[PDB]
Amino acid sequence: FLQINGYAVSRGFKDLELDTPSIEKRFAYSFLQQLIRYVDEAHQYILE
Amino acid sequence: YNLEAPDQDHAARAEVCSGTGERFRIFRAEKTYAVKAGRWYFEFETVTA
Repeated sequence: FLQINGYAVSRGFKDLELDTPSIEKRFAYSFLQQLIRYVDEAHQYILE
Repeated sequence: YNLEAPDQDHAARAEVCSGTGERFRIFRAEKTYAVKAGRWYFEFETVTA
């Protein structure tokens, strides 16, 4: 009924900015580099 | 004042610029030349890849 009367509901207009396009957000912030950083388990293992 | 350009973006257009009628063209032998028994061979040279 919205569509027939000509009203279109809009989804991501709120917080439409996400800033990623893989250009500003290099690498994988929370999987790849976070994994390789948590490999500091090895450094603390050496310290142990 | 140093400048950093955006990183290169891959091309995904797939160069599909043909007419709306055709995306590919099929060339076949005539139906009457259909083979139903034996050994058959033919050659296909590829001028482009």
